[PDB]
Amino acid sequence: TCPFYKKIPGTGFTVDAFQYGVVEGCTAYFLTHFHSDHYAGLSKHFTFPVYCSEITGNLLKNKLHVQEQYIHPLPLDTECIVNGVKVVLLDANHCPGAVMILFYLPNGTVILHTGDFRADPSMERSLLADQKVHMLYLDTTYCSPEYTFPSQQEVIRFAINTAFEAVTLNPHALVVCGTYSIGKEKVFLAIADVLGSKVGMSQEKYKTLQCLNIPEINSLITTDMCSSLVHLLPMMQINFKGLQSHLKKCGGKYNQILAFRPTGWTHSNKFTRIADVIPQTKGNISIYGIPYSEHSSYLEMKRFVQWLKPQKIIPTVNVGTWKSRSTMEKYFREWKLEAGY
Ligand code: NI
Repeated sequence: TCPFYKKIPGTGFTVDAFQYGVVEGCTAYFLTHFHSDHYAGLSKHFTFPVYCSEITGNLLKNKLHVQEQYIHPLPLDTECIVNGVKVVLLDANHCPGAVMILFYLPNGTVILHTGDFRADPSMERSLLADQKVHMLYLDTTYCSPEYTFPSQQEVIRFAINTAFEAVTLNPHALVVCGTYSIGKEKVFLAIADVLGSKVGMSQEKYKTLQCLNIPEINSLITTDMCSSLVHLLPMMQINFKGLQSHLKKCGGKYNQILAFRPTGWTHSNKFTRIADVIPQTKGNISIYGIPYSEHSSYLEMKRFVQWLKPQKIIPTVNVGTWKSRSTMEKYFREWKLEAGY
């Protein structure tokens, strides 16, 4: 049974609600992005209308084989009428194809559903600037002040400088980057660009990347591992055992691996500056954990919400415990008292 925070009142609509069977009253199923916790339940046998971005719709058709007649892609930043209700899709600054949804209810209520997002000041000049929002369905993944991390630009600068240093010292080092979903593609694309290489990967991952509308992608990626000195591997193989095994397969081309694990936040963030980050090393293998986030930090979240001044907030993440829910409600009331709405 579908929970309340996935239903849009006054409509036939749900958001990211594919794992509950046929939801009573639902005439259109929105999907904010192509991450498994959100698409859970979609397959080629789905027969209701799915509304989403063009990029999400490429992935539904090619990766999950959803039939074309049930895929309804909408352009961003454009007023669209769906089943008699005005909606707008906005870039969420999450993974490729990720959106926020603005719903203009027939009674005059305006609702914003952020999906998963990384709040940015640039959102304060989208179509959000123009009008008031009564209800906010908020990605609260890192809704606590201990959650700090650097800008994505600082993290990419660290990774580029680390990779270029290592490979210039040893032209025989291979760079490996972990992945387990879409998102965070800048990590491996920025490193391959500094090294003058294409990124090498499995056929399954190449196919996924080919759905993302990234400009000049055929110039940047390949399935020919032998021609590439930046390889992608599943995240589960980014450990000393899995990397050793991989280096065996490379036919004595390389004698060292430098590997990156983009994580979200980790508690080493509460002590260490990005500049000061060091790897774990075993012999000729080094592994860096880098804090590349596609979700708001606490401070970014707070800034966005204080600017928007919603009347009510409904969290969509960390909702399963009373301690989580009570923590989040306390921060929402602080933010409202400090800003005066
Ligand atoms: Ni996500």
